[PDB]
Amino acid sequence: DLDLAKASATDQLKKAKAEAQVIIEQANKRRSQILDEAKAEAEQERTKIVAQ
Amino acid sequence: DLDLAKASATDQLKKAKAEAQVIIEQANKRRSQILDEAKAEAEQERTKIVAQ
Amino acid sequence: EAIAPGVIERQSVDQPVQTGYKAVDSMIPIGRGQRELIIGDRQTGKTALAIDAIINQRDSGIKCIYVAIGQKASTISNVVRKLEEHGALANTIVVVATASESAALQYLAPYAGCAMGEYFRDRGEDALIIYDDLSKQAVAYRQISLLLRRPPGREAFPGDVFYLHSRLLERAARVNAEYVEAFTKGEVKGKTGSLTALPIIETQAGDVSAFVPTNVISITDGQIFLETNLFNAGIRPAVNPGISVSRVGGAAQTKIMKKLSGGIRTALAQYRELAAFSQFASDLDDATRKQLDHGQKVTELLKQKQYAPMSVAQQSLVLFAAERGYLADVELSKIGSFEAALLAYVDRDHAPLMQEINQTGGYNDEIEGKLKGILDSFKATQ
Amino acid sequence: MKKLSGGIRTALAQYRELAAFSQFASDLDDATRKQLDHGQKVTELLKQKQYAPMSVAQQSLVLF
Amino acid sequence: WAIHRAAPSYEELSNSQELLETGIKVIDLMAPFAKGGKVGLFGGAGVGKTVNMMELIRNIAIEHSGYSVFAGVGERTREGNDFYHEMTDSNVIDKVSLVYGQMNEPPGNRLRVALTGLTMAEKFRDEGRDVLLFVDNIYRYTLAGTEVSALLGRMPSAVGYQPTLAEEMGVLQERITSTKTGSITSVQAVYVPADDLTDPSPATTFAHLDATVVLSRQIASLGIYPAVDPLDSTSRQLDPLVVGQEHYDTARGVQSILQRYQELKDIIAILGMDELSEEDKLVVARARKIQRFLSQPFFVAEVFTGSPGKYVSLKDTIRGFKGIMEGEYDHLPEQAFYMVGSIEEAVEKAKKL
Amino acid sequence: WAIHRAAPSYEELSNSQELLETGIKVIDLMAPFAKGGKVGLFGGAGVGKTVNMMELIRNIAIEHSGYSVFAGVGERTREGNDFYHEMTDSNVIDKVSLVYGQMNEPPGNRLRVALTGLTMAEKFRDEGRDVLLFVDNIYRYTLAGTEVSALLGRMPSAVGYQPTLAEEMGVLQERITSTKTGSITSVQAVYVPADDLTDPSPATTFAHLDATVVLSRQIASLGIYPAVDPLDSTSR
Ligand SMILES: Nc1ncnc2c1ncn2[C@@H]1O[C@H](COP(=O)(O)OP(=O)(O)OP(=O)(O)O)[C@@H](O)[C@H]1O
Ligand SMILES: Nc1ncnc2c1ncn2[C@@H]1O[C@H](COP(=O)(O)OP(=O)(O)O)[C@@H](O)[C@H]1O
Ligand SMILES: Nc1ncnc2c1ncn2[C@@H]1O[C@H](COP(=O)(O)OP(=O)(O)O)[C@@H](O)[C@H]1O
Ligand SMILES: [Mg+2]
Ligand SMILES: [Mg+2]
Repeated sequence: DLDLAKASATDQLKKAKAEAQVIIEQANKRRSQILDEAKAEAEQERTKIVAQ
Repeated sequence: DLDLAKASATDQLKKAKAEAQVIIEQANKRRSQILDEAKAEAEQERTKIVAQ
Repeated sequence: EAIAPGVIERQSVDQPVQTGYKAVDSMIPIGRGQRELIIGDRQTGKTALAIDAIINQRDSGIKCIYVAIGQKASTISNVVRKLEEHGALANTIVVVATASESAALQYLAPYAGCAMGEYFRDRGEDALIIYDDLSKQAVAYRQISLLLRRPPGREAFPGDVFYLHSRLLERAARVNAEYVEAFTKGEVKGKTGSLTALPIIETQAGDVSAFVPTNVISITDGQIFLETNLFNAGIRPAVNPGISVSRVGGAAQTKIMKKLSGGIRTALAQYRELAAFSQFASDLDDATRKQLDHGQKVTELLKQKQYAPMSVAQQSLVLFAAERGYLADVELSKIGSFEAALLAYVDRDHAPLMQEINQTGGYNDEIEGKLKGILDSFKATQ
Repeated sequence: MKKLSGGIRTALAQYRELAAFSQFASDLDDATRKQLDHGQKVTELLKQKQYAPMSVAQQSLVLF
Repeated sequence: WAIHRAAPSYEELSNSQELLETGIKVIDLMAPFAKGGKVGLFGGAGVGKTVNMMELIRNIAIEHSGYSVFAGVGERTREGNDFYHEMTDSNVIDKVSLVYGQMNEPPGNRLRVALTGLTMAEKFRDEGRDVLLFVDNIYRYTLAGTEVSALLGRMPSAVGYQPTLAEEMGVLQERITSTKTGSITSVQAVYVPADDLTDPSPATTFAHLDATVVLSRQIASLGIYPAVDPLDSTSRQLDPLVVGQEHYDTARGVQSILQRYQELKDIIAILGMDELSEEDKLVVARARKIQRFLSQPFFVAEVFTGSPGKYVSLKDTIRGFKGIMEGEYDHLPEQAFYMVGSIEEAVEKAKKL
Repeated sequence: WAIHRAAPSYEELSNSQELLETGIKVIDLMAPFAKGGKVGLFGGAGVGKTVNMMELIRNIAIEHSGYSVFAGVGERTREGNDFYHEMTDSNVIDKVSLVYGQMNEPPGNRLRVALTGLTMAEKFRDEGRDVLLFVDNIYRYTLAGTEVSALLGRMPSAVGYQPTLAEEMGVLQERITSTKTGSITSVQAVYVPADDLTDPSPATTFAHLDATVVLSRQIASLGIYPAVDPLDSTSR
């Protein structure tokens, strides 16, 4: 079971490299679509102001 | 080494949640800057068309 | 001065009037032909809620009317400027009797407004009318009455201060198709007119057991009570459940909302006794942990910004999330982020179901299944 | 009745003077605890059902 | 017939202990009423004295053979229309007679519309029948007198009321009574202005009713419906010789507990609940359980809450309250009792939390 | 000018919502003044109400280019005299117009004196300026109205107050607004009877106030001036 310890030590660090990958990929996408909504809103509030 | 792998793995997720919320917060800051600037500059268009 | 339609000319109220607000569209539903008091203390968001109700009818074929009685003239100009800002003014009549004007004009202002609302009612259309302060009308009438030496009663109001508001608000009605035919000499067939009212009352120090607030609670079909403690704590709109009610109830909602909301207001009346009694400690700590989690994240959920109305589709899945227990997994500070994310998620992925619920009342076991499939695909990808 | 009722006024008077402690009664001393628990019994004694009147002998016997 | 009549002679009156069951826990535990008696529902604005009257209509006036009369004095026309269609869409309309003087109408109509309903009911009474008479708000009959009084040149009285308040009220309330030839059973909603039960108009009415059910806002705002206050409701019929020793004794024990709980609220509010004797905490727990169990889901309030209505028989409610008082449900949580039917439904709801 | 006048018509009001920069950090931060607003001043005594009034009278003359009017409605004569001296030796007296109808005067004087100051501020407004109007106690304006109403024999209203209470207040408070040509701001000392914020007179005045600055004995005992309390001071 020396190498069971080696197996777990490989696996959990692989999994860290995976989860701490997707967390950041996902937050980057959230930031992308938030800065999309920002334009969708800013360019729509302009119409309100010119109609006013 | 099994134990310290257990620890240093979850280290990465602890880091990852912080670096997720940091970029989300920055996305929202850039959002508010986009909105406030587009509003402030469209107000000039309104005022000039009216005064004209 | 007129007498409202009689008992046989009315019809039951069956059509929803969407304000923008999660709180009132789900706990205190309003229907076309209803009368629904907005009552609270001063600087509580009464006018905010009323003109946000006007602004929202901008695009649903309801004509709106706003009567300002005894208000400051600058505030009235500011309200008109905001109605014009959001494009609503083209659809509203504004009747104004400022704080300076003779007491007779303030006394008679809301009857002049109902006379203009009843034009649309009797022609088979729908209208919405807002009496900005029916406390100031009562004060102006008390003045007119004491100057004529009439013996006053409780709180020095005249004897017939009930009849004053009674003969006014009883004109907000829904009339059936035969009344519209008879009135209009047969021009209009098969349409029912209506006139919805939202009188506003002001209470000193949170007293809903005064003379005039209770005279009007007794004439309308419900009340929205805005409490200043909730309002100062940032809970806005400060709808106090357990004092606010809707006397027509679910019958005035869409089917989806009628199913999702249910007993939520009595749920929060429970919760607001229980959280004041258990000010020290708790029992079934796990059970009351997941209760005063949701019985508290509801209150965190129903707060909403001003001038941001959200359609019935958007309110419906939100009440699903809250009511079915999905928010037991979230800390209070996250709720607003959670909703802000969900309402964009469903504008990206499930884009057409929103269009589908906006048109119809839309409830099916198909819809509940699809509305769980909406939660899950998002809950796993915030 | 004049002889016997004279003790009831005093029982209930001392009770009214001690009644404020009923809610902390656990901390009280056994000297005053006996007065506080006597007043309650002479109060429970004066309860009576409707249409059931008592001849003076019965009242005197019970107050005794 | 002329709507102005003299009340029946003292020689003609009749007295009837025949208890009348209503499937409402609080009303027929605390304040049971009899066939041929008068009931009044006292309450401020918006506390539930019309929903209660419609549930009594449901529980009595559909399960009753004789005719029935409904007078709407100075109330909403919306609700008169809703009632007219609820009747007509269940074919009970053709045994109910309606009169309406709703709040739109000028003072004369609201002033005299009660005597019209009474005249119809008195005609049905004299034919030898037995009748139900429901009056939708009898307070509007005197308010319409206060409005007119000063113009009739009469000096004002205590709180601006007409000087003839007690006579105006008595000369009406006196002709609505059962008699040897036939009986009128009635329910009257009695509005209380500014929630003030000592106002002259409510105060002079309590003397004219046999069962008084006093609703309150400080209970409705807990979500506990029907919002009846058991320390203020009362009935002439609550005697051991009329309802039996066990019903009477249960009712008195319930009042005793709730009163002892009222006495503790100030010390609980100042010093918190931990200073209570070890048996006063038990009184508080049973009092709160009793306050919950007094709640019930009505069939007419489905529109408000979704939950379906319940009907609870008297035999089935005194048993449940005797149980809660004797301590045999101390292991259930409070919420197990809120808005259920009999006690078995509480024992069940506890399983599901 | 005649002291009785109509309020600015609806189409004369200024089509914008500006702020007045007083230059006092506490006020400008915690309770900004709207240009053309009403402001309550709930301080007691000993805290320096009158030195705050002088500070505003000065700043609105020097930093902006307005004038000021001080209407003393039914208050001690002694205070008025020592205020007139505290101003003359701080050189602000050259920038303020004073009108005084103190407690000693008959009711008719104490009733109208508020309108005299107001109609002088309206003259300064017509000249295009920004004005600042101080009313030394609005509660005494209400009470003078009640006295005169009783003299005329009209029936008593809610707590003894005149029947015309809200109209008598609105016809004053409504003449002081911003306008397309100028504006009148107002700082009004308020007094609450029996400390009851529900009494009809406070309740009627509070409907018209925009900001509200509360002075505190404590903040002065700390030697910190101005003694404005940031937690009770409020502005809408
Ligand atoms: N949903 C909301 N979120 C945040 N702020 C709000 C909301 N609704 C109202 N407010 C704020 O509350 C303040 C007072 O609201 P509002 O003037 O509508 O109350 P009001 O009852 O009209 O006061 P008054 O009775 O004196 O007219 C406003 O400045 C507004 O910005
Ligand atoms: N059994 C009940 N369950 C739920 N809500 C109830 C119940 N009884 C009354 N209510 C509430 O009481 C409110 C007051 O209505 P109503 O009885 O018409 O008052 P009023 O007696 O003044 O007419 C209703 O809108 C309803 O929501
Ligand atoms: N801004 C300030 N700077 C220095 N001292 C001040 C200031 N404000 C108030 N004080 C002190 O407090 C006193 C307040 O007196 P005064 O202005 O007459 O108040 P009031 O008129 O309300 O009695 C001043 O005389 C001074 O001692
Ligand atoms: Mg308002
Ligand atoms: Mg009713």
